[PDB]
Amino acid sequence: AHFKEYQVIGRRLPTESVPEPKLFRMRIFASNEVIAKSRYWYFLQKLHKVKKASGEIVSINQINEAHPTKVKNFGVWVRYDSRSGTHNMYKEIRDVSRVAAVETLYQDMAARHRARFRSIHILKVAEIEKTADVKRQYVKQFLTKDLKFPLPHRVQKSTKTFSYKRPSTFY
Amino acid sequence: MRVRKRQSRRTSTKLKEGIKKKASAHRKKEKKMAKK
Amino acid sequence: MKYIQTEQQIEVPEGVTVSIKSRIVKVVGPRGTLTKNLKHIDVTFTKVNNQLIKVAVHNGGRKHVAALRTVKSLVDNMITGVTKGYKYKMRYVYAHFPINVNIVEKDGAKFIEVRNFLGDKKIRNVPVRDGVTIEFSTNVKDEIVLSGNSVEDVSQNAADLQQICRVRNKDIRKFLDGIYVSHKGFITEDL
Amino acid sequence: FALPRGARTATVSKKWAAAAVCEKWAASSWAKKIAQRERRAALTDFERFQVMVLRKQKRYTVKKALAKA
Amino acid sequence: VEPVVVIDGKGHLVGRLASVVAKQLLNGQKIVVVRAEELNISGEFFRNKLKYHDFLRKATAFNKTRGPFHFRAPSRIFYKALRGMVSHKTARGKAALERLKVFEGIPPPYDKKKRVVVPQALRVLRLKPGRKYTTLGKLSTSVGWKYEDVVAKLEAKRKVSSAEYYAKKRAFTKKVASANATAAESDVAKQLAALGY
Amino acid sequence: RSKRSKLVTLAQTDKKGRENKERIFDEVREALDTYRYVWVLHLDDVRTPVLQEIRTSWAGSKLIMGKRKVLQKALGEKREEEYKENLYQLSKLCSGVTGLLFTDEDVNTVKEYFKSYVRSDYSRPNTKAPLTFTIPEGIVYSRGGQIPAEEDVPMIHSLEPTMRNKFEIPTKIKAGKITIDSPYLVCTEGEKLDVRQALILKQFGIAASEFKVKVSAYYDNDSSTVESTNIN
RNA sequence: UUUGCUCCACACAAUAUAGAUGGAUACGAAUAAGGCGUCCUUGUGGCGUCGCUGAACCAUAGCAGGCUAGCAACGGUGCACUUGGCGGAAAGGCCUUGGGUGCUUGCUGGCGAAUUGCAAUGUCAUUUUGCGUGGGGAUAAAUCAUUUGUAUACGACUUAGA
RNA sequence: GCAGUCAAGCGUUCAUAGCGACAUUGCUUUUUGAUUGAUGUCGGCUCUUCCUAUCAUACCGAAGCAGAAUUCGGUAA
RNA sequence: AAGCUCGUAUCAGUUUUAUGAGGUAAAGCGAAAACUUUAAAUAUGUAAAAUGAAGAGCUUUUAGUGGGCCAUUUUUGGUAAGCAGAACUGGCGAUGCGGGAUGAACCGAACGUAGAGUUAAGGUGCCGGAAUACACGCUCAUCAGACACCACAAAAGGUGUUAGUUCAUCUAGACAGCCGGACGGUGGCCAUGGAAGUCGGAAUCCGCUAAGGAGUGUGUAACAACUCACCGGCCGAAUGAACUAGCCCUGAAAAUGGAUGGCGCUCAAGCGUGUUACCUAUACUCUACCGUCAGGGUUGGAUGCCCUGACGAGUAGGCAGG
RNA sequence: GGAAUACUGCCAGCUGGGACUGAGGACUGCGACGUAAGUCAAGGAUGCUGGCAUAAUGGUUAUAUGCCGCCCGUCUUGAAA
Repeated sequence: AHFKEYQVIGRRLPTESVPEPKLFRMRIFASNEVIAKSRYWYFLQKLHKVKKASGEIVSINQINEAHPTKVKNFGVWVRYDSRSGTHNMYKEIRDVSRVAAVETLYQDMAARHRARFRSIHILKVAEIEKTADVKRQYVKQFLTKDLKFPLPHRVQKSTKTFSYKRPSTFY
Repeated sequence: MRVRKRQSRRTSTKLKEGIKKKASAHRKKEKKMAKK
Repeated sequence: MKYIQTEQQIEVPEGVTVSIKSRIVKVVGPRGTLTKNLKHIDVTFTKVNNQLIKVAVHNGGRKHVAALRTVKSLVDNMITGVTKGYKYKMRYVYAHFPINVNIVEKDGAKFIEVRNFLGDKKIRNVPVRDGVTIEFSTNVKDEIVLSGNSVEDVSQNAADLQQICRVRNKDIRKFLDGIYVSHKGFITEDL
Repeated sequence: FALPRGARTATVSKKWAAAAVCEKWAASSWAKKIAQRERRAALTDFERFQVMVLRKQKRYTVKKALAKA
Repeated sequence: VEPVVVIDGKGHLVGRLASVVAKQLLNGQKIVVVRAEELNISGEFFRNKLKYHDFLRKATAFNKTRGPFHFRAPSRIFYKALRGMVSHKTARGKAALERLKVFEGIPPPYDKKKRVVVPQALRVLRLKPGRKYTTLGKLSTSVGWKYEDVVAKLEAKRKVSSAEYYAKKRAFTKKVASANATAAESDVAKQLAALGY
Repeated sequence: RSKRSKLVTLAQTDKKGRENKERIFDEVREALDTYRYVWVLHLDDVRTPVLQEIRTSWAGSKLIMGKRKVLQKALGEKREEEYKENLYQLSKLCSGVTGLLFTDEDVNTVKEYFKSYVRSDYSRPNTKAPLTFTIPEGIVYSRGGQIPAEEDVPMIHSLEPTMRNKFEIPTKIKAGKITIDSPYLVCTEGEKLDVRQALILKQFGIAASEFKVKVSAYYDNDSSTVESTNIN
């Protein structure tokens, strides 16, 4: 959907003679809090055998992008499952927010590796501060001084069935 | 330019249901042999 | 990788003029004019001066960028043909039956007529493409020279002449008769 | 117009006013066509009647001129 | 909105145009398609020719005069694509098909009428650049249509006459434009421009 | 996916890599440390027998050859650091193939030796040809009609395709011998030598161009200065 | 065959309509390009301008459109005629000449409308078929029966006969 | 096919917990080139059509293919 | 169906609580995995809090019935592969309706007569009601694909295309190209008419080297020549190898002419995914009406009358009114 | 440092257009507005107006058009043929 980023903090279930559990925190990209909590429980169990009943979510907050209208190069480390084993992937995404980059990554995974939301785990999203630290050329290409490109073959939308002139694809 | 016959992509009900049964049997045997 | 832009250079020597409009290319040099219809390719032509012309592809894939260099090389060949021409020398060899090669005029057109190939009673006719002139080498045995502005025309004429004298149902180890492209060069060979 | 890459909103406003972009836009046939479309959409029934009357008058004058020349 | 709509079929994709025409005819609009020899089909010429040859081999085995009739002309190929999209065995489908005419070239009287296009079916607007495509005239001639040259000669004659007509129309348009430019400063011109005219 | 398939050849010698350059750097450092005079020489098209003759022309002295950039880094290309002072002045003047001669012997003696030394090697492209050559019309002989033709045997039939294709010479095989229909001259005096003309002269194997060892300059471990001597 | 047949005009009938309700409003070609205008040393030319929808353009006021008085201009437009061309793809239509005849909302005036009662398609289009008038025009064949045999199961075919 | 031989790889990661592609003993078997047919309820003819997995005819590719003849292969009903 | 009893009854194809079960090996923490104490519940019993329920128990009686097919799950035994024997639970039978073009076992949903609204499953180029919607990617098939698939051809092959993982080399110069070098014992040793790196069998050595195999191939009768292994100059900038995944081609198939349902579709009208809008079932909501049943009221056609609520599939068979 | 806006939610906030329905038949009830009189949208539609009064609405019938609909009964087996 339209993704949001949630910080989710959970812990073990308190018991007698058991104070101060290990406060496990995670950052989950999900359309809503119900899905975020389910994903948190799933990842917690995968990390360590902590069932949903054996745990408790003590906090969940929505994290907004700090400078939402600044263009940022993001490196995204993920891992996803298939019929073959799990694979680790590094991707570079140029966008103005982490949620936008994560949505782009989910769509790219679906289009390329046929993977889905339940199969992708987002290990880390980080802004790459220096231009020189980028690796993928499909991102490094848009970083040159005085970048300019045309948009050849413009296709205009027609509201009516019939047009009374041949269309031009000029731009 | 003698164009030859082309295989039909119109699936028959008999073949479709037979394939369904084949898949079910394949999964059951996969479970049994994984147990063994 | 789906590059944003790819460019190739086309140099223009001091004697030739290139006119490009809607991907029709006319090259006019000291030796004449050539015209190429490149509307089956999707490229953009630009010039910064009278000595250099850029050919660019925007947001192209592998096949598009593959065609880009081809377009550049074709225009280069047009420039070379209009400034220095092309000269293909062929030699015909035989064991017993001397190959007889003549320029004849049949139905108002030029033909290379080949007689007595391996003793054949059949007359072979190879139409001379327009723009290429046929000559016979002086002080050289069994050499025919094809000269033209269009490398496509000259090379296809030489290929037609070579293929028309194929050896059929024999051993090519034993029977060496035929017409062969001896050499490919230009009409100017100063050094 | 000249704009530094990544310029913030106030900088964009400053460069925009300096380059007089709104005037350049208002001075074109495209923007004038948009304005004409909006005005014609806004015309009243009485005003469409007035347009018909004025078009007949202008037509009369122009046909007379065309016949003369 | 016209009583008759004349579509210049040049540079249109066969199936998308057929879909549009079928819906219009069923909704009650009279349509004339001209220049069916200039329709396009996406895909390679060899591929579309193979598809036609498969169609050609399909025939009733015990009596070929009963089997599918393989029409070679471009207008008839387009008509086949359209009849496949109409329910032609009903009275409503027959009445829809009675509202359509398809032609090769632009014969009289349509050669002096306005021709339109269908943008959602135009090759330049639909196909991605670089994709190979087939032309209906070449396909028809390869499969046995025998009037490609006659139509081409007639269309050349029509174009010569049409160019002369357009030269005269261009002259008259220039004269009228001047006559209107001399009247841009009048009070009526100012009032009309204030009202948007 | 549509990529050129690299040629796969099973041969013993493997490209050495960075460690060989490291060892060359160390060896030149040792030579400059333990010798007095280092001469820079140019040996562009020099055969291994000539290199070995110069190598054995001294035992105490040492000859080092290799990568120009590696040697220029070892000697020192900048003023931030260099083994000795004013070495960048010598390093800048090196031009092509590098040669380093380390010695303690007399400058005049080595200058006289490198002046006197001369060799007649193969001719080279874009160089003056000392003697012209013209294949006669007869059966083509291996040497080229210079040595007694009756003594020598004619050119092998295996080289006829090479001569006909790369050397651009009309050649035909008659009874097994290579022949030509008219005398064919390859070059004239003081004429720019083509790649193919050099190839054909070497194919006849008439080594005639005079090769010499040239020196650009030298350096000393006692006075630490650059002297420009132009010996050819 | 008791003015039969046919083409025009008005005059009323009947007929039934895959569906009028201002106008189907004409370059060609390209689309990694074009249209229009202008200029020159005339072309793959220079300069200017346009697109980014027909949301246009043209038409469009008057009893469903009456009857009259003028002004300005000599334009716009319809009808019955006429001049000269052009169009064969299914031309059956386009353009032009001259005079006559109307209208003119380009501008200013003067009379009428009501009662269809607060809406009712509120009847205005065009296909065909008949009957009556007045304006003209033209005066055949086919089939059976008979006959031939280049034909033939019967039909059909093919010959001949004032 | 049997047992193998190592493994290209794989096996919950795990080299002989275990698998396993592609490649290598012996068979009717003795050497010098000796003598050592099934089918009964199917089958005939005629005769139409279709397939190509092509016997012939057409065109090509290779092979000590000299020529001749042939072999193997490609398109082709 | 008829009687008798009672209805703060009597229960329940459900959960929980306490008491058991494959203790199978992940508890953690013990005397040095061999100890022997614990733990969320997949999956059944007993006995006592949750939720629901107006009918329940007993005694006499009457009809019809007395096959199975398909699938899920677990289990035991098997084959080249299919699979067979059990137990459970569903579907169908007696069953219409929407959808999957079509249909025994697929997806929705069970049915009085109607009206309006909304939906399920499935769809929205045209046939055909409904976006030739919006967005990001992939693919071009010389008979693509639009599916039964966590199935068979399927193990792989491809100089198609995309995105990745790990190795590597690189401006003290990478990849590709041109031009140079490519040396000496040595024509190493054995058989050969001859065999000098290159018809043959054995270690494959030593020196000088930037670097040069007792040689990667062509080539001669033997040589020679070229070549590549390796190093250098040339100009300047990233390049190569092995694997992984996606889509595409091959991954064998005959015989009347035919099928993603057809047309047709190629920045799709194909494939993956996201967001909305829209279409329509006898389903859901609301209303009217018919009937059945039920619960209240009725001393002033009572076999009735009034008020209210819920329901309505059906073979054999049963009961009732016509 | 000061705001604004988005998003999500709430209102016993206000207001416009469209469609289907009008069951019931004296009063009784619960309310709303009013000092009261009384009025009201509060236990289910009334008010005003027009045309026609007959084939006009409607019924029946024959056809046409759109979509749908396989020929009945018996008998077998799960079931179908």
